[PDB]
Amino acid sequence: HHGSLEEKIGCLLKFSGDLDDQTCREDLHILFSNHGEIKWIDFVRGAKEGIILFKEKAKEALGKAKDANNGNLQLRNKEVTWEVLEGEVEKEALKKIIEDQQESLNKWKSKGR
Repeated sequence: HHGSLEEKIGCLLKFSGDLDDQTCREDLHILFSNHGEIKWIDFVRGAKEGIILFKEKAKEALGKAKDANNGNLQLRNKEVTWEVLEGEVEKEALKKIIEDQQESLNKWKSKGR
């Protein structure tokens, strides 16, 4: 056989711990470059952590960059540690991340299509 079809996607990772309030996503998103760039970050006001899906794979850039040292990646290089959730928990956040960005971008047309 030699073939994998189990179907297990997970391009979103989350981090929790010391979180900053002024830092910006542009600064941390650039740090994950050269090893998985960030595609989007969803943080809830008053939350204790945050999730970030990458353009190539959060589990890849997060577990790869998270592994670069101890195995837990910190956010902003000294703030929150991120770890990929499970198929059930990783997906629950993946869907919420889409609904959050869909409302942040908004659409102006009403023409149809």
